[PDB]
Amino acid sequence: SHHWGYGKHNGPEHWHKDFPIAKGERQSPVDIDTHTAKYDPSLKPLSVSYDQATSLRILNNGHAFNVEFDDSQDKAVLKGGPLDGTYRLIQFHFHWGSLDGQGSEHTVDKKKYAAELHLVHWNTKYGDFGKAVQQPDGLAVLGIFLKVGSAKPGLQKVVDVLDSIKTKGKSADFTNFDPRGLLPESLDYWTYPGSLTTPPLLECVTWIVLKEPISVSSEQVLKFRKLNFNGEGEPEELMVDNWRPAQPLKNRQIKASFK
Ligand SMILES: NS(=O)(=O)c1ccc(C(=O)N2CCNC[C@H]2Cc2ccccc2)cc1
Ligand SMILES: [Zn+2]
Repeated sequence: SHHWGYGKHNGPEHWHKDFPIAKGERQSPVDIDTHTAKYDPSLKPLSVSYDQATSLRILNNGHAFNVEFDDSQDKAVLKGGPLDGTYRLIQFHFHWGSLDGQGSEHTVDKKKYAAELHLVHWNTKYGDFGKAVQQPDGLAVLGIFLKVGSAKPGLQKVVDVLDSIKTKGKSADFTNFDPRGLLPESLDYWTYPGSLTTPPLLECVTWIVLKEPISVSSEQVLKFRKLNFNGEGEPEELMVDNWRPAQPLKNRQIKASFK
């Protein structure tokens, strides 16, 4: 069953055949032209409240790995910035490259980073994640670039469990992980209305992309690249280059929180 992925035969240039919204008016990711983005002095500071976050599990889903959270209560929430109301953290995942020069989905003045972290949150006025993805303001995804340099100490607990979820469908218990250890110092951001960056490509996301990248070590990102897209006992296909390239901005303005 020829399903979507990141290969020559099923990659992003093919997705529009099953998911015609792939060619829609508010697709993600996009290039962030830093000179064209306008400072919006009316944006509020972001509020990232992750002190009571409850991580549960880590899953290799065949496209990335997800660190999943208990989102049955307001434990880890994103508020403020461009957002109206309360968005609950459900999971985070990454997109990364085969080489340090590529891997991010968003670009900054056409610069590709080695990877991009997505902290996915849903608007609690819609009651569940599945209902939120049907709404134009359903999700808020906090995007953080990764560059290769110094290790990120707060990432290592993730890196060290990846050996236990090498292949598609594998999960492992992943309790007491603190996603505050993945944040940069500054919460300066760009924001624009967009989409999921994988099928079904629904146009339900407020994107909030932090200016300041986090640094990870070469050894940390090499461990991402040992994961597999394939199931156990299938021919090995390394989980690399699981990123969608930049899509046309169309009738959108990227707003900056900062001068
Ligand atoms: N890269 S992204 O943050 O836009 C993002 C976030 C979540 C999802 C997601 O998990 N989806 C999309 C919404 N329906 C459920 C599920 C389906 C899915 C499962 C695994 C991989 C990709 C998509 C996909 C992309
Ligand atoms: Zn993502």
